[PDB]
Amino acid sequence: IVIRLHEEYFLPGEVITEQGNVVDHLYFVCEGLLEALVTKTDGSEESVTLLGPHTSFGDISIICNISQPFTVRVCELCHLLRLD
Amino acid sequence: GSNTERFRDKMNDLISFMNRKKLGRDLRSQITGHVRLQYDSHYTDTVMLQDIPASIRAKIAQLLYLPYIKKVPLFKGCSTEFINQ
Amino acid sequence: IHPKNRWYKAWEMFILVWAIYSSLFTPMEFGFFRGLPERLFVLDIVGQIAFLVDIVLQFFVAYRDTQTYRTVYKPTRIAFRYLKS
Repeated sequence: IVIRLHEEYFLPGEVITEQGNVVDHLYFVCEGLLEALVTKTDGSEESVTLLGPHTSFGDISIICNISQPFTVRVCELCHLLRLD
Repeated sequence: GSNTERFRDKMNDLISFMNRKKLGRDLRSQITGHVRLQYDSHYTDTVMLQDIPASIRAKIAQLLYLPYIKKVPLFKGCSTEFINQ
Repeated sequence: IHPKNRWYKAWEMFILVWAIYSSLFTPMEFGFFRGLPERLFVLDIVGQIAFLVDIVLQFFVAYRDTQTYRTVYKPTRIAFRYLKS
């Protein structure tokens, strides 16, 4: 998995993964902080987890074989490693 | 230089090649139109749009191409989530 | 204060004008004048006070780090960088 990886930097305000669309790349967080966000059935977005250190998201979609449980938007400049 | 220079260079070389052999004005027209299209800003759009993460490209696509793909009859699955996919 | 603040930008333009004037005038004061005629007192005084005001504002303006690309607001760190450079 390491020999096939790429890094990327996202400025605040961006969205890395939307809950609606299926995952195609899962991102391992190595620096920065970012927030997990399930589209709330109330008509809003609420807040779940603040994934800052040595954490990944999108894998649970690759295991459950369903759509992304949470939309994930950035918080600050984050050094993310990405695998398809 | 600039793209307006690459166009003119390629066209000058063609013109040399074509008039050297006395080809013909109709194929001259086809040739000129062809080079005109591949030497404009429109023929590199998919080329530069290769490094934008994907997230922003997603919004550019959903802002530009959405009505075109939505107006096709084949796609009557009615799931606009499937359509945005 | 972050650098993108409007008033800091206007002050930066003002201090740029004063810096241009001082850079153009200092060789001419050094060469053609030994001492100065008394008619040029207030000019030098106000120039020096303007650059002292520049020194303080600078003691307080924040910046952006280069290695981490994260903006740094640590007042001790901005003071240390200003002392260093």
